[PDB]
Amino acid sequence: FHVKSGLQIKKNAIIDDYKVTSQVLGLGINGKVLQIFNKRTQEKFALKMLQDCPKARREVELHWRASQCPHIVRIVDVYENLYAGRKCLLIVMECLDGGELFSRIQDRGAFTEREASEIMKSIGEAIQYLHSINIAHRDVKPENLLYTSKRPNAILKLTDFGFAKETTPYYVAPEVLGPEKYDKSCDMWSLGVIMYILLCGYPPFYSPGMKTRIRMGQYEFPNPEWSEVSEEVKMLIRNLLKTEPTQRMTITEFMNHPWIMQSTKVPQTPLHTSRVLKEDKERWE
Amino acid sequence: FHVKSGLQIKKNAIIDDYKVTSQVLGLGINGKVLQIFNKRTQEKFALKMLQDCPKARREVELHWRASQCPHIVRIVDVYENLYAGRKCLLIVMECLDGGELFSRIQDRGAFTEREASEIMKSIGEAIQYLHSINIAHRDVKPENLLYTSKRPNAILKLTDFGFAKETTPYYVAPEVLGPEKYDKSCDMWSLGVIMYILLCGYPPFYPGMKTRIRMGQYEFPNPEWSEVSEEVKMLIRNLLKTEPTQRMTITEFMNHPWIMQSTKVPQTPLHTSRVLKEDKERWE
Amino acid sequence: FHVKSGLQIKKNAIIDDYKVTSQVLGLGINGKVLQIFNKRTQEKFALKMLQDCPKARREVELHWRASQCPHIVRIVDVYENLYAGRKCLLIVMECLDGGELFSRIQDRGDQAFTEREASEIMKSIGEAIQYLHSINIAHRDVKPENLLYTSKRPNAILKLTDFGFAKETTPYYVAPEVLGPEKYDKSCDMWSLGVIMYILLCGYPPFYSNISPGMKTRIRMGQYEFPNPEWSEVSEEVKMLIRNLLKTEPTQRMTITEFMNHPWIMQSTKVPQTPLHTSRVLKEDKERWE
Amino acid sequence: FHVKSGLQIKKNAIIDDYKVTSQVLGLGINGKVLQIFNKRTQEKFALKMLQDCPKARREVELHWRASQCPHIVRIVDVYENLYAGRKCLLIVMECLDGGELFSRIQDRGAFTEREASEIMKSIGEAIQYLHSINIAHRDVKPENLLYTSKRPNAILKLTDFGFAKETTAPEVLGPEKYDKSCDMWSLGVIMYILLCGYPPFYSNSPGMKTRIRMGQYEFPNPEWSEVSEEVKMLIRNLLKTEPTQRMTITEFMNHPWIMQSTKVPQTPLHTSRVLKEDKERWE
Ligand SMILES: O=C1NCCc2[nH]c(-c3ccnc(-c4cnc5ccccc5c4)c3)cc21
Ligand SMILES: O=C1NCCc2[nH]c(-c3ccnc(-c4cnc5ccccc5c4)c3)cc21
Ligand SMILES: O=C1NCCc2[nH]c(-c3ccnc(-c4cnc5ccccc5c4)c3)cc21
Ligand SMILES: O=C1NCCc2[nH]c(-c3ccnc(-c4cnc5ccccc5c4)c3)cc21
Repeated sequence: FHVKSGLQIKKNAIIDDYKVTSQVLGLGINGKVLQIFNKRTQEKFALKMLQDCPKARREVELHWRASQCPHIVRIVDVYENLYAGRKCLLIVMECLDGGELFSRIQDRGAFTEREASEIMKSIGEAIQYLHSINIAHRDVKPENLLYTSKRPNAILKLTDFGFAKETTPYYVAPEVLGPEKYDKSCDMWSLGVIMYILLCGYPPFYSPGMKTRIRMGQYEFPNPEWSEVSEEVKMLIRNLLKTEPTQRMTITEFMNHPWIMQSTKVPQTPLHTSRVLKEDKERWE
Repeated sequence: FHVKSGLQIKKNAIIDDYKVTSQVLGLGINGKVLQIFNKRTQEKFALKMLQDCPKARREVELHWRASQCPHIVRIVDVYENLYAGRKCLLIVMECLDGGELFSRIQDRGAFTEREASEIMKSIGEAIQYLHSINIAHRDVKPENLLYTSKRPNAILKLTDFGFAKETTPYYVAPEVLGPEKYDKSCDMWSLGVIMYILLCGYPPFYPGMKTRIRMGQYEFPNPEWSEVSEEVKMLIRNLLKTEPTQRMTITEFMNHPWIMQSTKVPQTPLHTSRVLKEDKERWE
Repeated sequence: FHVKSGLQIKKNAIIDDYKVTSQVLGLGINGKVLQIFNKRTQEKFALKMLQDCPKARREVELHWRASQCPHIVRIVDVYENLYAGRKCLLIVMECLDGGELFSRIQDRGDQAFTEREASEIMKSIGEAIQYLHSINIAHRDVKPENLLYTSKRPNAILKLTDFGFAKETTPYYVAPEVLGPEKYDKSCDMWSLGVIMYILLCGYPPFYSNISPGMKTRIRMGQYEFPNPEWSEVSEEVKMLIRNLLKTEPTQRMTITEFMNHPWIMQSTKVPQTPLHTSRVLKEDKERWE
Repeated sequence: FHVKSGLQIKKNAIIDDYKVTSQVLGLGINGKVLQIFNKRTQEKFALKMLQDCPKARREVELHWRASQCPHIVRIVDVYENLYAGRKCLLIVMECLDGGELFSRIQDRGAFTEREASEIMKSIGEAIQYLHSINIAHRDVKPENLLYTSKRPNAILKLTDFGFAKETTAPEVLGPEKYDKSCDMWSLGVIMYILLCGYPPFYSNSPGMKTRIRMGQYEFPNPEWSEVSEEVKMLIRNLLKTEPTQRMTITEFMNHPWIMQSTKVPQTPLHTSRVLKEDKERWE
């Protein structure tokens, strides 16, 4: 019997409990994230500021639901305050000072196929949890993937529920148990894009003729970066980047794929990612 | 960085915390106001009783938002209780035992043009705050303006949000930033009517009244108005324009020299004080 | 920086510029195609006659857009004229006197038809569909009659014609479904390509006649085979490609990019030279081809 | 009897006639502006690229109509081409290499009240023309006001019809909402910056939005202590929050400060320096 507690929204002023600096820690889809300190404990936290409305209510509601998952940024507290005579949802979440995923990769001098498999598996776990509770994230990108600390055993966590949406006898088919459109399969594409970048350092879709190469599904595995990468992985990427949403692999199929399943039986082959990523600081702004 | 706390609705029975008398302190647009006492502190407060629904919810919501302003009656607590098996919003607000604005004026024996200016400025300040946070009051009248105490330095406060309504790159015109009808300019009219009564003791508008209002037929008759500067008459004339869009905005009003420099306004005495008691009859 | 010129509709009488014969060169979905000659140059061209309306305007518009592609019949000029007191779009296009695709196949004996050549043909049909899809146009009528050769000379280019059914189909991490709706218009060309590929390898269609209201059900069921003796030489790789274009569920069907990347199309010149029965089965079956 | 020719859209490829560089000359509301060169004449021009649709058709249409006015950027040619298999309106316009209005002001070391009057008059004239032919511009901002050359006698020109809209006793001759009066506000904002170097409505961000709807601004010293009460009164009247209280363009062109530009005091303003001294919060 597992129940977890529901969301108690605090109504007292947030400045009673926290010291709010104005150091920006990130730009969210609807409001920026600031660095704040626990007044009593001195410890550091992140504050996202949203203006109260049905949209912001849903973000909080959906994020709270997924907050239990180990690979999703944990919500510490939610405040409802008045700011310049308007209502406000203020979300306090744990501090992910390990920085973005591709910043950590970019800081070495090498990255291996087996580590890429381990990263992908933990992103997968987050998506898997979300989907299993009928939430599509709809905005899985490089900027939303942060580490808890700089210490080498930090956990990778997913952030930002600004685009998240809800997706809704005993031999009965999955279609007959509630409608459900393509919301979910759209995370599966992101997973493919991220996997591609993780293995070579650049996106599969490049520099108005980009928009058509995406709908056509025109990309490659060019050398020298991809010449070591096993055909097994190329085949998995090919299957996540299918232009037709229903041809795309589901998250359960993905977590069961042997390349993800047995992360520790994947070849230790080195990739170019680490260098290609810093060598291309320009067109990454 | 200023945040103020949001509204925490108390769910426990109000009678746990307050002794509720049935002495009526006023009749609100939707429910009367009763005198109550803080059980623990003995101190006196006012309780407004509303039946829960979308209308009442909005009154509380809007009033809470404006409650920060010094010139608007402060909400102490909001209770949600069951009363005769129906849901209830009960609002506890500070006790304004200084009485109504025109009751205080009516009790001397004289009132000056400078004091009228100081009164108008504090009412102005209330409207200015409301408008700046996009709320129109829509019911600014004599009964809704009360004083905190009888002590001569009491603050004047605005009450009753029963009619209040919400009114909705960086060089773009005010019309292109959200629609907005005449909700606000309707306060500006009340301001004119109150200013008029403050300066002479009677209203500018006396079934043929209904047409004198839409026509804009009123005067500044003697002897009351013969002392009153042309500058003030001109301000009143501009608040009482029948065409809403011709009317002065609250920012223009607060910037008007007669309001701006209250203390540079002539000390000339008005008839208000006497005309007001001398006319107790047609004020019921 | 590649811009191409837009369409200038000529308003003067077409008969100022061309001699119009009434030799029919083909029947289009909405109006026949006639043989015409450039008055000044003596050279031969084809004229398609459409009656002006939103439908005909779209045909011209879409065809013009696709006209750039090397494997789509080139539009030379468009006239807007009055014919019997009604408005008219007259389209002048290059002359494809090499004839239909299956007419050329049907005319050999001397060096038979090979699997490698079928691969080269399929690749050039694919290139036309690929271009169309990439500019968001579905052709929706890719059949044998719409595939013609520029000349009889053995190095002639194969070209696709007839836009009478053509229809328009509408940061860096965004899914293809979130960039505009789009139904099954395109995947429907992919089926044609499968049917054409099948005929190209054996000389008959995968879906038959007889009963013949029972052909309609064998199509929706997906009942067809690779019978012998024709298919016994054909590699399993090709059969697998056809199986995948002829899927009855449109979404299961291969996209044009996957098709152009398939090794059998990609490396046309690495495809076995194995001879097919197509050439003979095609003339041997002149009857039920009318 | 004055007729002017209508718009002939060229259908041939634009690269037949022009060499198209990819040096960006500005960012428009719907598509950027590029530097291009006349292949035969060698002369320089600006190319705005729009994707064909009803929106773009209207921009071209309305811009062409206003292109006659001396204070509106002149359209040279309009091409309709295929670009990556989609239709395109390409607009070729005269090259305004004098730069933006506030860049020219920012480059001296002084600006006078009389010159601000002359600038405001020429902006006024463009608006006046537009309004008289029933077109509201709806996007009169600093970035849309450019000079023809660097030469000190260059003409100031208004650009970008991406927001322009057609606007159809004076009330009984056709409806018409507040489209026009919204240009009148822009004129006030521009005039305000022209006289002191900063906008009337500040940064400090969500409380700016309310200061605009409230109409809270000032004429603070030291910048405004020299500026005549007559001008402050004109600005006050263009910045009225109520659109119908706002001055019309005809009243504006007839105001003595605009009418007699050359009878306006030569008093120097701080604009020139306040503008470079504040390069930061202007990005
Ligand atoms: O929801 C969001 N919107 C988009 C970006 C974002 N970052 C965060 C976030 C949350 C917790 N911690 C951080 C954070 C803390 N410290 C950092 C140090 C150095 C780099 C990045 C950091 C991010 C960011 C939340 C969101
Ligand atoms: O919201 C309202 N609607 C209209 C009636 C009203 N009275 C009040 C009010 C609020 C606080 N104090 C009082 C009050 C207290 N003591 C008094 C003594 C004598 C006369 C009037 C008094 C009013 C009235 C609020 C409202
Ligand atoms: O749009 C169309 N509708 C379907 C039939 C068709 N044929 C053509 C066409 C176009 C250009 N040339 C020809 C043509 C020319 N010369 C020929 C000589 C001998 C046989 C066939 C020929 C076809 C046909 C266009 C269309
Ligand atoms: O319609 C528009 N949208 C907003 C930006 C813009 N710039 C232009 C434009 C038009 C003509 N010339 C220029 C131009 C040319 N050369 C320049 C050199 C240096 C600075 C600015 C320049 C502007 C810009 C048009 C538009």
